Amino acid sequence: SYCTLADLIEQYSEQKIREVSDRVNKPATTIDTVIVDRAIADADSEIDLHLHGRYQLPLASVPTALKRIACGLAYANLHIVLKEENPVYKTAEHLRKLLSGIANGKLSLALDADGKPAPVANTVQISEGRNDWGADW
Amino acid sequence: SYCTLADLIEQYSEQKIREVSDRVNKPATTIDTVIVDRAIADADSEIDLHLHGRYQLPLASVPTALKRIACGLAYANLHIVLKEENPVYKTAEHLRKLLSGIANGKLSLALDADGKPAPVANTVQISEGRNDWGADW
Amino acid sequence: SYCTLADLIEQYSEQKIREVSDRVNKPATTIDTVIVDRAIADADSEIDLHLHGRYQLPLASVPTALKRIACGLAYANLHIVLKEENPVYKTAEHLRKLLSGIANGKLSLALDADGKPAPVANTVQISEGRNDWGADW
Amino acid sequence: SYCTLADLIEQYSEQKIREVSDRVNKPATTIDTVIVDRAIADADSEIDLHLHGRYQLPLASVPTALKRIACGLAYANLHIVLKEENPVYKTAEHLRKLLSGIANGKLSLALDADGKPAPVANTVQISEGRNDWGADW
Amino acid sequence: SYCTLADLIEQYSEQKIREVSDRVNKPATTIDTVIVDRAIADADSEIDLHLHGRYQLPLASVPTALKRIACGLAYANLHIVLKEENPVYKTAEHLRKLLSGIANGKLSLALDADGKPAPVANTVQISEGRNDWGADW
Amino acid sequence: SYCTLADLIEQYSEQKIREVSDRVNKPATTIDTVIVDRAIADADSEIDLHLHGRYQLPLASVPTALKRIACGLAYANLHIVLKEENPVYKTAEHLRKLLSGIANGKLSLALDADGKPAPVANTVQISEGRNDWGADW
Amino acid sequence: EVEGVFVRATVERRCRAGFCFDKEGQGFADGVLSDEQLEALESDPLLKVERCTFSG
Repeated sequence: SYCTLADLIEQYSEQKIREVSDRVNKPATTIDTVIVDRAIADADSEIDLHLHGRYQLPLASVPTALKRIACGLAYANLHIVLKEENPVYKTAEHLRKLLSGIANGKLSLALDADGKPAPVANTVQISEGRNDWGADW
Repeated sequence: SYCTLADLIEQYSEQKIREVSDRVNKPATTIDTVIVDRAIADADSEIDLHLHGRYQLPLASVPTALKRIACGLAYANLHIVLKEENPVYKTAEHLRKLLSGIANGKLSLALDADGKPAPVANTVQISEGRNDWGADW
Repeated sequence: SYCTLADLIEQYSEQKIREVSDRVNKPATTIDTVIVDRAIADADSEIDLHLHGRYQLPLASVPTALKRIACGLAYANLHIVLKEENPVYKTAEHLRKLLSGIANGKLSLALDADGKPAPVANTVQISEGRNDWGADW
Repeated sequence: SYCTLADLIEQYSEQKIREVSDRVNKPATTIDTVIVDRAIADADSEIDLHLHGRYQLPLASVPTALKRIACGLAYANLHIVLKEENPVYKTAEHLRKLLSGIANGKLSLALDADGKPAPVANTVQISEGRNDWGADW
Repeated sequence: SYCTLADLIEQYSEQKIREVSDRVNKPATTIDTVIVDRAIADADSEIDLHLHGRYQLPLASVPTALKRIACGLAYANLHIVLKEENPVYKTAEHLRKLLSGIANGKLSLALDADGKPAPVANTVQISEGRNDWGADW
Repeated sequence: SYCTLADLIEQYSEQKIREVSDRVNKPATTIDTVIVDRAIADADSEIDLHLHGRYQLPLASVPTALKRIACGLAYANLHIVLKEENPVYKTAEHLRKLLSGIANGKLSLALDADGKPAPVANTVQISEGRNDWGADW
Repeated sequence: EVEGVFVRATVERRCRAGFCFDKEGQGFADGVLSDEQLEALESDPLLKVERCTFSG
């Protein structure tokens, strides 16, 4: 859960979330929590797809850039039909580009609140090191 | 916090900040501090994403170029819908290009007020150096 | 402070500075010193970003080319909205090209009034030189 | 001072200099000497930027080609707004191309009145030359 | 002085020289000798810029091709405003191409009246030649 | 003098030479010999520029191809203003292409009347040849 | 006291503007300022050099 309904409302205003989330009432009246939850879950799943090879999956903290990316992807997911030239689609593409840059080691995952994220041990591995005759015998 | 509400007002005039920040009153009357704070936080998170590999994260001082970049990104983030040909989008792209140039070691992070920034110790690492028989025995 | 309000007025006439600096009175009446100061500071910050790797930051003197570049960038910064085909934007791009050429060692930073600038000691570094047996023993 | 007000008047006629230099009177009446001086100084600063790596800065004499280049750049600088397709801009670009060709060693700086310019000692440097045993001992 | 006022009149007719040289009388009445002299001097300066690396500067004789090139460049210089598609500009570009070809050693500077020009001693230089033991001892 | 006024009249008819040579009478009445002489001299100078590196300058005979090239260039020179799409300009360009092909050793300079031209001794040079011990001693 | 003076009408390389020409300036063997410029200005003499005690 890198973003919440509060984050979506704050980033896109409550009116737009209501309009793109209420599918049964015309005009919209309330925000459907289930739809928003599914959209946020899908955004988190995509982000994990991008970040699985460099960091641990169950992150204990959410970096701020991760919050922005999740909010953007979740909003893009709340559109049933999304054309290519829709600006929301372009924002989603830019965020996906940021994610790909992070995955390819060109961008670093920033601070969460004060501490660093938790990188995986992929680079750590070395055989073991056999150096007998060099132990001050 | 590389930029503040005062910086945004000074760079873009208080009227524009009021217009792009007040989402509940039409016409706008007051500047929403929470929305501006979130936009500035998102800009800072992106900048940290770009600068994590060359400098320490919790910078004790804010370089002036960093202030300009943060102000531009924060203003670009205050737009719910941002098209490709919007000039604010072009300014954001130019600032992102500046950030990428800094990350790739083509531009240096300037002075904060009088002293240099604090680069990370990434380049410092060397094995240790074994040079016995050369210590004036 | 590579340029001042006097330089901006001289280069772009006082009327244009008044028009692009006074944001609260319509029609403009006075030049806002704070806005001009911030624009000049931003121009100086960008120039330092470009020049940090070849010269000392706190320059004791301002080369004339640096004055022209700072004036152009400061004027470009005084525009809240700047489109791509605006001639001021093109002038800013040309000045940025000059700065990049200086940074990449294709252009030299000229005389300030009569003396040379102060290049950094980046190229000076050599190990030390061990040449015993060659000291006229 | 590679060019003077007399040179600008001779090259572009006094009417055009008056029109592009008098900013306070409409129609123009007199030529503003301060504005012309600043434009000429900026042209000289750019030319020095281009010529610093091959010749001494404080040239004791002004080559004729340098006079033409300075006049063109100074006239181009007297325009507050200069579009891309303006012929004066094209002339400035051609002169800048000439300057770049000079800097890259494809064109030589011509005679001033009768004698050569003063190239810098950049190419002169050699170590010193150790050739004992070859001094007719 | 590779060309004179007589050469310009002969090549472009006296009417055109009068029209492009008289800037104070409308319609033109007389040819301004000072303006023509400055234009010819500028053409000569450009030609010397192109020819300094292969021949001596103060040429004692003027090759005919040099006369044609100087006349063309001088006429092109007498236009205050010269657009890209103006045929005179195209002629100037062709002459500059001829000059560049001469400089790059693809064209030779022709006869002046009966004798060759005076090439510089740039290619002559060789060390000296140490060939003792081969002097018929 | 690779071509004469008779050659120009024969190639382009006397009417066209009169029209492009008489600049003072409207309609034209007579052919100006001085203008034609200057145009022919300029054509010869360009041709010598192209042919100086392969043949002697003061040719004792004029090859026929040289006559055609000189006539074409001289006619092209008699036009004060010559646009790019003018067919005479295209003919001049083709003749210049022929000259360049001759210079680059792709075309040979043909017979003058019955004998060959006089190539320069550029290729002849060899050191001298030291072959003692091979002289039937 | 300063040790270092050149008072034999001797020649030294002093650079005025784009060139270095004969002239006598600092002409001292001790330096506390303008060292980088002094090196170019304090090129050891071309001709006879003799030192004195200015004690300035």
